[PDB]
Amino acid sequence: SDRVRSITLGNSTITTQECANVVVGYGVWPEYLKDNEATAEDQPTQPDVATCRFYTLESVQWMKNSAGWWWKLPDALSQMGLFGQNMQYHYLGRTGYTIHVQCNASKFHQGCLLVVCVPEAEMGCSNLNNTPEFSELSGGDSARMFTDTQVGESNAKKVQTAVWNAGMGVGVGNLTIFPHQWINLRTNNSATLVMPYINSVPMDNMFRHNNLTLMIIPFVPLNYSEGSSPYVPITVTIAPMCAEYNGLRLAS
Amino acid sequence: ARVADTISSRPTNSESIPALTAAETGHTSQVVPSDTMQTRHVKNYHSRSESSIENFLCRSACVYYATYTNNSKKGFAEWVINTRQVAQLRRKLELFTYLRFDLELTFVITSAQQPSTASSVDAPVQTHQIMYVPPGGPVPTKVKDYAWQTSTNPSVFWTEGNAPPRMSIPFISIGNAYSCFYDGWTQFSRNGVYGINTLNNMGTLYMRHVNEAGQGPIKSTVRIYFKPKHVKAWVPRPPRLCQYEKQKNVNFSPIGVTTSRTDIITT
Amino acid sequence: ARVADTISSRPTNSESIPALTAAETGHTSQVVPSDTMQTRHVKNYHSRSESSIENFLCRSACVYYATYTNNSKKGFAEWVINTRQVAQLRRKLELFTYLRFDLELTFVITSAQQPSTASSVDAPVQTHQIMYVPPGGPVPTKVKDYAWQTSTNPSVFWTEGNAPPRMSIPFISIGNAYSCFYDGWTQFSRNGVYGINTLNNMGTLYMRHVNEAGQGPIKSTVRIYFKPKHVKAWVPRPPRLCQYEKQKNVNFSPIGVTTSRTDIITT
Amino acid sequence: ARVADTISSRPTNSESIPALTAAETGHTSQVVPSDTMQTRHVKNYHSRSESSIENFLCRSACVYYATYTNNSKKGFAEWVINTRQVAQLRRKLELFTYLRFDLELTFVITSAQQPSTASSVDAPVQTHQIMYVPPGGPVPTKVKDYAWQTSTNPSVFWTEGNAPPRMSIPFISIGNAYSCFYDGWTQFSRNGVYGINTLNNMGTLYMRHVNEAGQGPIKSTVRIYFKPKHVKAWVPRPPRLCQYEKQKNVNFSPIGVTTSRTDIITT
Amino acid sequence: GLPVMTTPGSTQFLTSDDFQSPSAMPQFDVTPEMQIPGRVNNLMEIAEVDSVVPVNNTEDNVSSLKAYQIPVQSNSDNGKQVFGFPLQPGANNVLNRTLLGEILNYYTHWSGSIKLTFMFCGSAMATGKFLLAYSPPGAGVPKNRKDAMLGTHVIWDVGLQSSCVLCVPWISQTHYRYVVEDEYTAAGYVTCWYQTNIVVPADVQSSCDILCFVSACNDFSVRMLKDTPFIRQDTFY
Amino acid sequence: GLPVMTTPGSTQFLTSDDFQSPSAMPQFDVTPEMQIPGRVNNLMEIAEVDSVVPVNNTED
Amino acid sequence: GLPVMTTPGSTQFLTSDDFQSPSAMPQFDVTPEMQIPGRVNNLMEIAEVDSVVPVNNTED
Amino acid sequence: LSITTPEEMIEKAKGETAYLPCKFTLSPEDQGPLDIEWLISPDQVIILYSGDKIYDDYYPDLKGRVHFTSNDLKSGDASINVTNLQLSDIGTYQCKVKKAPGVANKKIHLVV
Amino acid sequence: LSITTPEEMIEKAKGETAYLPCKFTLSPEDQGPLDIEWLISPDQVIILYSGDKIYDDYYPDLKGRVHFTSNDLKSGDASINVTNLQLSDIGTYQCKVKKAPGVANKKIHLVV
Amino acid sequence: QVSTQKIHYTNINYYKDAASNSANRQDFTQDPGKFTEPVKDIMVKTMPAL
Amino acid sequence: QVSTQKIHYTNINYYKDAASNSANRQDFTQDPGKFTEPVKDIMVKTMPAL
Amino acid sequence: QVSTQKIHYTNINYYKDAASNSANRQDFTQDPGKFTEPVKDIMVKTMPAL
Repeated sequence: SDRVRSITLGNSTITTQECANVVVGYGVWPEYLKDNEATAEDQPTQPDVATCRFYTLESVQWMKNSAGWWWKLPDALSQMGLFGQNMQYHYLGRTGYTIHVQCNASKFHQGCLLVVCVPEAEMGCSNLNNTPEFSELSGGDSARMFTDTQVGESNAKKVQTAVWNAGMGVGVGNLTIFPHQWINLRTNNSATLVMPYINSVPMDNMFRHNNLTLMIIPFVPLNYSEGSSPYVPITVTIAPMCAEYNGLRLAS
Repeated sequence: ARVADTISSRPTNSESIPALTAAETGHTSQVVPSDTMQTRHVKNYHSRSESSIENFLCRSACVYYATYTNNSKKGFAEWVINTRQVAQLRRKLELFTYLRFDLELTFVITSAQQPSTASSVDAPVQTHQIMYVPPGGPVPTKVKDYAWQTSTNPSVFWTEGNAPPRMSIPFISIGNAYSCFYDGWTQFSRNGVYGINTLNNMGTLYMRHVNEAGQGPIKSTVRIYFKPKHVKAWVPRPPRLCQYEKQKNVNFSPIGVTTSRTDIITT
Repeated sequence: ARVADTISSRPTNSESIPALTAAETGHTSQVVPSDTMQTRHVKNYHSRSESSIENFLCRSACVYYATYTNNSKKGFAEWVINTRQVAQLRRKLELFTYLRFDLELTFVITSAQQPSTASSVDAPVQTHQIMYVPPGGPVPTKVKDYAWQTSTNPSVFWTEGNAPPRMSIPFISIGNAYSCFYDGWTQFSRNGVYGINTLNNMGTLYMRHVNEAGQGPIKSTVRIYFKPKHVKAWVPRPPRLCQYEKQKNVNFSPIGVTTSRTDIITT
Repeated sequence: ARVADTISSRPTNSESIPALTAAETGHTSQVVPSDTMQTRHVKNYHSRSESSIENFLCRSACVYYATYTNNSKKGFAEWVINTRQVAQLRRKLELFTYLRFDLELTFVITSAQQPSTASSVDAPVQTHQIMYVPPGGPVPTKVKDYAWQTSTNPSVFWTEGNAPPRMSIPFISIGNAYSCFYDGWTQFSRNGVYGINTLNNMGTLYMRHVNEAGQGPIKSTVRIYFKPKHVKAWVPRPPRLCQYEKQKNVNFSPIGVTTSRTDIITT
Repeated sequence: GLPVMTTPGSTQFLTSDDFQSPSAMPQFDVTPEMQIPGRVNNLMEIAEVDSVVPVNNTEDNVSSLKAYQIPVQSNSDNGKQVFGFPLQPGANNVLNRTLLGEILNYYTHWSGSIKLTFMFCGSAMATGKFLLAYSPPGAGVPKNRKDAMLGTHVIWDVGLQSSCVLCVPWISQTHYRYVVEDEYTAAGYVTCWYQTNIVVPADVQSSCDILCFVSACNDFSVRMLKDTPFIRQDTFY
Repeated sequence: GLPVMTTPGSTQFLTSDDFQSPSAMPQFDVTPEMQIPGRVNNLMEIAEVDSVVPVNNTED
Repeated sequence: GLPVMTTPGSTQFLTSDDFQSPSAMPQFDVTPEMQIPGRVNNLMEIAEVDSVVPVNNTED
Repeated sequence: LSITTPEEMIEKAKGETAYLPCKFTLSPEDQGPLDIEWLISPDQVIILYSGDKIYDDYYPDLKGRVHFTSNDLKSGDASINVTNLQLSDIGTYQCKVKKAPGVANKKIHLVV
Repeated sequence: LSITTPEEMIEKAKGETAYLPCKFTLSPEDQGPLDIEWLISPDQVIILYSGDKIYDDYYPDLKGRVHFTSNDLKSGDASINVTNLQLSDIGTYQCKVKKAPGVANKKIHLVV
Repeated sequence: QVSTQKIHYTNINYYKDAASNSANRQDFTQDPGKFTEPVKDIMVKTMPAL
Repeated sequence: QVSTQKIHYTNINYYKDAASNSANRQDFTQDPGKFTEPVKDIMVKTMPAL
Repeated sequence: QVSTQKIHYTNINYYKDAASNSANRQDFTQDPGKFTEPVKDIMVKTMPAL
């Protein structure tokens, strides 16, 4: 048929009975670094089974008065096994992700999500002259959440979490130009994206620069009658594809 | 580079439905108007020439203007080269994430007399010097100094009443493309300022008079004009909706999506 | 492109009459002078070159001139581009109904000193900026504003004492030809103004100084000159007899056909 | 002129040691990074173009500037041509011992009005004359003299408000290369001055006004700009560390090797 | 000494000139290019991406996410209207700030046809039918379903597939159209009507919502580049 | 640096000149032409049409 | 009288220009070159010479 | 910018309500801010419209007797309703609209 | 040149020692001489740093109570230690750093 | 590129537009038959018209 | 060296750099398939999507 | 006369001297062997030096 997929990687396997097609990047597939493009002077390491598997982040509860969530992508995987340990001892590293997000309801709930993967998402601070700090911009495997109300001026370093501006001062209706998919509980259950390495340099450090951002925004809010199940969780799974590193050093 | 034409159609009734689809898969539909009605075979002669990148960006725009008084100490203008200060040009650049272009700098220099006190003033034609300093070179402090002349930095000498001066600058960067946005700090301890990159530094511009204070102060004014050529853009981006407030960061104040109307059916 | 010659003739007497005809059929007669008399074979070497369209229209003519004071607030000149305001050029255009041409705009800018009060005035060479705004763009209100520089509208910068500036404009229209006349309203309820079309809008022209008020006000004056090239005309039209009165409509006052003489046989 | 690439390597264990050497023989080692670790085959596309001699030296730099008053006796500027007076250019020349180049002299002449006393002053455009005297020719003493005009020395006449004047000078020397340093005296008895050579004399430059003192004194100022082309250098030399003090000799005051740090392990 | 004569138009600075220029740093070698994914080659590769149309402004939903939702409820009487707006993609304040509308507000003339992707983001057991009508100008807006079904329209059913792309055609007397609000080249109206009701089983909510996209066809084109009216300035930052 | 000398007649504006000129909007694509009936190609296709001669003026 | 139009960027003095120039002393014959040992052809033939690194500063 | 009829004559009776129309269309070049005046010469301003807010206390004889009619003034409506007409309301009324770069007048002669 | 947080609020108690931070980084164009000021507006200078030597006798109420903290002022340290806080130390403090061609400010609001 | 004048002359196009060329001034063609005789049945000079 | 405009025109490069040339203005190529259909399994117009 | 740049470009010499030409800027040759290894007996990388 055309509804079932079964993507496997390493020693894990993600299967879905009801899902739409997969959307892949800007039309390219994540391959290794060719020798014409490289600039480092040593030989890279490719674990290739120890990293390429589906790590699973924490889950979030989709309430009725929800706003949205975002993750910074080469930062949520900082503590997830052999990817988080090869990211600390090395200095460089390129990746390609395979994002997968799944949220199930019955034939009686209604609602619609938007799953987008934004490259180079600079966010805006609360005060117009300050900049947001690290602890309030991302979390280790924990989703930072938007609001439906404009953040007040009394805060010093907090992110502007107005959802209709999507944090970046841009209209939220135009966010579909990035690679994206829709979760719609009527006909769909799981969204899946494949993101190649998008950066202006052929390799980059991974602790100073989060070069992707997975945003999830509910346009049509969740709604049901009394008697249905009230707790609907969302759970995202990310797997790095074709990763490699350079430049050994001490731990940090 | 003509656009596609349109082919005629007949009234069908069958199982192949071209109009019903599913936007869940992130696939924008590729239907033609020949699938939902009856069309005629229209020879189509339009052109998509003016929508290309090299016709959208290669137009000159002002970036900055500074004034400097002849009769002063430290009367001269310094300006670090960056696109972020005007707003009509900046919004055109943030449509794309990674850009790559050379540059054709052009200056329009005008002068004006200040209310002097001396009697029967008369000055000959003036001379301006526009010095370009790459990032790292020694910069001058006062106007009467020997670091202005005795240097191998590429400067340009101009006198009034002629065509405006123009120099060309190639792609001076360390990466492979200018980064319009940089999510992530510049220090490995993740402290300090947020979106500051060292990938699109081009240098400063030092401008000053060459003549001396004869009898009356002259206040000049110089505009700077970009012109990106040979431009290649990558990874498009939605256009900026809220107003800019600062040149370094991207901070803003929230505002609604659009201006409102009275009722959902009001035309 | 020589004219036709004339062939000789002999004294005929026959049934074929070339002179009698009937003008009822709307057919202007095509007789030769060799049919009503005796002519000689004249080699004819004249030329119809200067009567063509591209020699009749491609000549420069003034369209408008506005003055603007340097020492003023809102001292600048706006002018929507239209041919209808002068009269020596307008009568040449209404010979044809549908025209199609590009354009070579040329400006002649002169300056003059106003009776200032300050002592020992002296100013360097001035600079003018002529901004061209397509129909729909944001227009400036005051002279000291950032919408003048930071824009991608095609402007031209000019300083005095040089050759006059000149830019070229191609055929900017929505139809296939400029409509000199439009019989019928522009609103579907058939109310309002009568002959107003949206088929020959070309945009406005904003002109201003670039320098500042040094010591004495300068009042400038700029003329604008058209030059239609590559012109193709369609459907000729009888020439305008009565005087023009307005720029939009075609209204007039009645007057006789020509100046009179004393008697029908007076030579 | 691409740089060399780098070839991949395997983990070896053998008798051929590429890293251990001996610097006693004055032989700088020629190792590759593919000998002490494991590398990948990197296609290398850099260029050594901008490090060549004809891109390092052929840039214009100021050498001297002198002022001279129109309303004076002996108001004119003489200057023997030598590179030794500025310091940003001189340090670039002493990297090599023997140089050989032609020259493109360029002058930037500006003027300024002095505080005169006369009423309603007005002067037309000025004229400057830059006379070049080869070593040995008769030189002028006062400004109003007949040795300025009636001579076959190559001079250049310039009026204000135009492009700056430029003449080219070929390799004028007696040896085969200019000697930047000359260890040894010039007199056979070995008395007198130390480092004075007669191998890089190029001549003097005499500059003056052409007009006369109308009503108000004008003080001009002229900069001189070199541009060595076709340059061939020989026998490189370590760069000058201590400050210059004189134009003829090489004398100096002692100073340390570099600025200090706190401790030998402080980073 | 070749004899030349300088034409008028010399010693000027046109801001859209095409001339060569001497370089400042000669023999510069740029860093080599890279195969960065997602190379845009034309700005007509941006108008062919959908974007949600904020068709529910009403002065209270503009500072919220409610502006993108169209409330569709199980009505009691039949033949009512869902929404409606004129089709001026640079002049109306509904198609203004979308992704298509912020490209057309850099150009002056446009042409070609427009796709309007809809999507029923409701429940799974709730069905219904809709009538998506587009009326060319000359008359007023349609006011009944009897008046709107004379134009161009499709009849949409919701099932497994939950989209329907009304492709409005290019019906105009001129080869182009302005982007500013003009009366000579207006492009009619687009309405949407209930065909039947939205029926629903027990213990399901009624008020399902509908999203609406907009995009351009393969034969879209623009002309006459101008500067945008959406960004003002009063100082340097 | 090709050596040139400027002839008299430069930096002038003759109102019947034939010179090229830089365009303002580059790469503009005009709307295509149409077979409009009645194309005039010369002004000697107007003098070959008759017109009534007002030969009875007499001030009244 | 060839018709020309002067582009912007004329009558300027760029300090890194590449233009020809008229000579001052025409028909000058230079002294012939010599095979001087040690011809440097590039400044990357200087960075490949070692030099002692003053790594023990410590203010004394 | 263009008004439908730049001059006419209106004849009304005392005690009635006059209706002085002023409609227009919009050419595509007009992109500036709006401005609407009204004058009288029995050259005194009687009402204004600038910056989206109405200022209407200008003529002492017509204090609180003149108002705009429509709610959609940026669509081509500038008509005013003169309530409680008296004998001393004789004079030419001038509807000056100025949306840059356009300007138009309309001299309405009102005789009762 | 750029400071980490150009404004904040600091709340301390009397008798304690305030710590007003002022850190920065260095863009590659900045090659001139260093300059560091500090201001107060309860626009009087309270300390200076120019020409590698400190001058610090400027405010009479804070005579001998304020000092720089670090020994490495050309590395991005400009913090001062305000000893013996009193009630009359209310005001906005302004850390002005100027290494040419860069300039930055930091308005520190101190409330006890 | 090279053509005759009213001997020859040389014309080179410089700019890469179409509205930048000089005026043609040499489009010598005419056809007065669409104004003088716009009739259906053809009309001879020598024969009578009716 | 010689090419067509929007008839022909002649363009000569003078300076010996690459950043000194004029703008191209004639790079006419497009490929919208990497934005409209960035999917793995191909999608036909006529058949249903699921 | 015509050569490549850093596409081609055209360079013509005008004056009849040798010191009147423009700068070459394209003399790309190097030979570092006369500074790095100025020795008599040749030296291999892999073998020991003594």
